[PDB]
Order: sequence, then C-alpha cells, then structure tokens
Amino acid sequence: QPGLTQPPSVSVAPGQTARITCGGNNIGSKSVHWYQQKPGQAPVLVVYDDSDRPSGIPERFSGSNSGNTATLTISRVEAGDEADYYCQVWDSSSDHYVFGTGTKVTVLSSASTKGPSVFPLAPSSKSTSGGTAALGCLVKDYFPEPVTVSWNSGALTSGVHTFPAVLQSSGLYSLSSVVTVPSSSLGTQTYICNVNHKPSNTKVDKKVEP
Amino acid sequence: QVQLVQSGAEVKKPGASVKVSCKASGYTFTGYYMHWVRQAPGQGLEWMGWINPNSGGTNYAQKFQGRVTMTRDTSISTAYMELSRLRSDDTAVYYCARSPNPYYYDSSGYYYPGAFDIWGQGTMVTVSSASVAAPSVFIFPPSDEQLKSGTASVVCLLNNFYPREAKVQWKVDNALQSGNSQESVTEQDSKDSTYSLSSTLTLSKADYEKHKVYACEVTHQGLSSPVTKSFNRG
Repeated sequence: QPGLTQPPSVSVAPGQTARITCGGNNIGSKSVHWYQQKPGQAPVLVVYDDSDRPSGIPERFSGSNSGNTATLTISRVEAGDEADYYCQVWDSSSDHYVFGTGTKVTVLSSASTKGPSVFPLAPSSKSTSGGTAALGCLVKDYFPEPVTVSWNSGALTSGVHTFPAVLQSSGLYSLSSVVTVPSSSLGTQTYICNVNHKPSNTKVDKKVEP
Repeated sequence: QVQLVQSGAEVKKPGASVKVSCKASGYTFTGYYMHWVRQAPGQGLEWMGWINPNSGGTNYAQKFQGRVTMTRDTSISTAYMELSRLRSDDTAVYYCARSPNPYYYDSSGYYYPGAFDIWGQGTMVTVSSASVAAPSVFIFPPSDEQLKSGTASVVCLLNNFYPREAKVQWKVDNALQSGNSQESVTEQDSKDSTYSLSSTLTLSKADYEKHKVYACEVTHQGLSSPVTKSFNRG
C-alpha cells in the first residue's frame, strides 16, 4: 500500500450521504486532508482534519480516519457537491506530500436505471470523398454510467474511436463510437457494434452495413 | 483578499523548457512555503515540490529532481518554477499551492501546516511533437429506428485534427442553430497525437420532416476556409 487509494467513482442522489474512502499505511494515526475540484477549476481545501475545516466551507463536509482507512463524509448531498475529491497526507519524516488517486463523484438525476438504445451510424457519402469510411454506433438514453463498447467482439482495435458520454437534458447519457475502414473492406466483411451495459445487466449487438 | 495569480497559458515543444510565475497577494510572502503540483488531463494531482520564499531553500520530488528549479523574488513577491528537458507526458496543468510554514503562526486564525490552503488558478502547459492537421468531417443522418422512436439525432464527426481548437455550427435550411447540440472530444496521444470530436444535433421528428435540409459547418485552424458537409433525404 505505497500510495493513497480511493474509489475511482461514486454516485449519489440529492439528499443522500456520500462516503469517500482513502487507503494507506498508519493513516489513522495521521492527519488527512480533503480537497475538492470542480470541472475546469483549481482544487480547494475542504477538510484539514476531522471537523476542522477552512472558513466559508459547509458543515456538511466532515473527515474521519481509523487504522489504515480515512473517510470524507458529505451529509445531505446537493447538486453543487458534484466534483472530483482528493485525500492527501504529509509525512514529516521524509517531507513527502502524497495525494489520493482521486474520486469523481456525481449527483444523480434520480432517474430509473435504464438500458441503452443503440442505433446504427451508417456510411454512404462519407466513405466516398475521403477514401476512408467512418461507420459507428449511437448508444442513446442509458443510465447510469458506464457502458463498454467493442467492435466485432474485439476483432479490430485499429480505427476505433470511443467518445466520452454526455448528460442530456433528460438526465440520460448519449454515447458515440466510430471506426474507420477502407471502402474495399466496407463492401465484403461485416461490422458489428457490441454494447455492454453492466448497470442494467443488459447488452446489445447491432449490425452496421451499407 | 489572499490570492495567487499564475502566468498565462503556454505552448511548447519537446526538448524545450518552460517557466511559470506565481504572484502572491494579500498576505506575508515569506511566512508560507510555496508548492508546485501538476495534473495531466484526466489524471490525478501530483506534488512536484516546494520552495521557502524566506530562505530560498527548495525540496524537489525524486521524479523531477534533475529537471526542475524553483526560484523566488521577494521584491515583487513572486515565485517561479522552471522545467527543462520537456517531453510530451509533461503536458499538464501546473498549480502553485501555498502551505503554512510550521514555524510561522499567523493572525489569520487558521494554522494549517501540511495542507495546501490556497491554490492558484493554474497554468496550462502543452508539449506537442505534432504537425497541425485539418479535420476529417463526416456526417450521419438519423437511423430509421430512431425515427420510429420519435426523435432524431444527426452526427458530425471531425476526425484526426490538431489542435483541439475547433468550431462546430449546425445549419437547418441554411440557418444557424443554438441551444440544441452537444459535443465531446477524445485525445489519442499514442500515434496521431490528435483529437477527434463528436457533435450531436438532436431535433424532434416533426421539425425534422418539416425542415427539409441539413448541413454541418466546422471552422478549424489547420484548414483554409470553413468546411461544410451536407446531407438530406434522398
């Protein structure tokens, strides 16, 4: 356990309590600092230690630690709490500053867990002018994150570009996954997009052709 | 009020060296340690090191030990960080964060040694080794099944372009669109070192039938004149 480890992602609905964990050696006997970083902004020091927190910072943020684990507890989560969170420790013996791996937290729309609807992105015009054809999959209206999307069950990793998701106004996610191949290949062989969405325990396989 | 102001965004090349300034205000410069900590896009925070403005002394991490030098000017109350022998994975946002000297208790009331109580706004630093390339713009009309769903989504795909900076605008009946489309970008850093962009313009079916014509316009640096890709029913 050389560094500080945190769960990569935590999601919670408004009004709930979010508990973020931090792992390390002899952390309970140490002071643990928690920083918050909203998208495109600088980190801010949220919790120095336990309930000791800087000026102008909500009483809902509280710190804790026992043995090898520490915990940032966010009581009554609000939409504004949606940001990345980093635990941090200082070893005064070797004068080392260590951050955590980071925890992306999200405030849910409280929408029902929904399986994705994958529509085909068919090439016709694009194939022609380029000398290279772009075909794809439009994975629409799923919740929550994430989905994994392969092509031909992993038979090709060459031209595939899997884009990040976006949060629609419906509170659901839209995903795009494209791949580029020559027209010659486009004519003869089959192209299957394989969508695997764990949170709904479903999966779809869609055929993309001329 | 206490504030830290860093130098503007900078663009460099592999092998070169970058310098970043940090201007402190609203407090005693010599009373606090000044740290430098960076983060790569979509990565975690990584401590680079500290300088003590009062004595000028420094302490670097073992990773950056040889390449980085942190200096200071007390007169203008400014700290500096220089990174040499730059490579591509040094591409990151660089923050300067203040941390209380354990030997200097302040009248502020909040004695927080070991923590970074104040952060700068950050400085963007890019290392390329990549030529400037125009996008490959493709377009996709909505699938028939999606039309059966009642909604329609047209997709604009800008492929293998450099740099990130690009403009996308949607035209229905030669008319500019605002407040409908959403977009996303992927950085492939392996070979191309380029960014691919997916834009999705979403309308209802009714507007889709009643409007009768669709085009996607894109303006980029690497291309001479704005490229428009068009498509329609038929």
